Amino acid sequence: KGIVEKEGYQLDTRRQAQAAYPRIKVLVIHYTADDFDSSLATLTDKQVSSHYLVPAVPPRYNGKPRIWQLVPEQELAWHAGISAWRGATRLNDTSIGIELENRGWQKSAGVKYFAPFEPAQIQALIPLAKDIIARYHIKPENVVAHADIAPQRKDDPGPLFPWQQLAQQGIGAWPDAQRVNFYLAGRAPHTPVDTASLLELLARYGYDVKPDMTPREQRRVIMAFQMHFRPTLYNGEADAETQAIAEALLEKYGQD
Ligand SMILES: [Cl-]
Ligand SMILES: [Zn+2]
Ligand SMILES: [Zn+2]
Repeated sequence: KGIVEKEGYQLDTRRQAQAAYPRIKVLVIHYTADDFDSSLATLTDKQVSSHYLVPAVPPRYNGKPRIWQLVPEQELAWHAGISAWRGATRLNDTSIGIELENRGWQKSAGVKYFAPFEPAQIQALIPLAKDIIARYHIKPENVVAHADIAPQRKDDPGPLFPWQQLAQQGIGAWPDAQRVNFYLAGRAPHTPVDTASLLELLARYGYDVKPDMTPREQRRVIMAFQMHFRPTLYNGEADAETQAIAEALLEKYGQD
C-alpha cells in the first residue's frame, strides 16, 4: 500500500523500478585561501557556495569536531564552476563540495610555496568523507581535487594535501605500488616520455584534454595530475614514473 493523495490526482507507489540510482556521483575537495570568518561570509554570499566548511582545527564538543554545513545535500552548490570529469561537464549538478580552511600558496621570496594541512583537520574530514561515499555509492576515482576537474583554472587542494594517507582509509583512488613498478619497465623515474601518449592516458582517466592545446595548456593538465598523484615533482613534464602511475590507475579503476 503506497497510495499518496495529491491535489488533482493520486499516486500508486507499490511498484518500484530496479533501475534507480543516486544523482550524486562525485565528491570534490577545496581550500579556502582565507581565515574561517571570511571564508564563511564568502561561501554564503550570492556568487559562490559549498556543502561543507571544515575549520583548520575544528572546535570540539561532546568530544567531537564541529563541521559546518551550508547547503543541504539534495541541492546543488556553486563550487566547481566550469568543469569536466570522466565525460561529464557541469560538475555542480552531480557533486558534493567540501571546503577546507587552508592558506593555499603564496610567493615567498619569489618561490611559490604551499601551506600544510593540520592533522586535526584531516581527522575530522575522514568520518565525513566516509559517510558521503557510503550514502551515495561514490567510486574512488570520483573523489577528486578541484584542480582535477578545472585543470586550467584551479590549484586546490595542492601537492601538500595528503591523498595517500586517505586512500589507506578507503577514501579515493591510489595505485598498487607493485603494478606501478611493473609499468615503469625498469626505466629511471625521470626519463622523458612521449608527451602526447601521456595526455591520451590522462584524458581516458578523466582529465579534460582538448585537441590542439598550447604547450602551456598541456603542462597545466600534466601538472594538475602530478599534484594529486606524484607530488614530489609537479613541473608538468612527462616522464616514465608519471606514465607508470596513470597506466596503473587505468588498470585498477578503468574509464568509468
Ligand atoms: Cl552551542
Ligand atoms: Zn576550489
Ligand atoms: Zn554558529
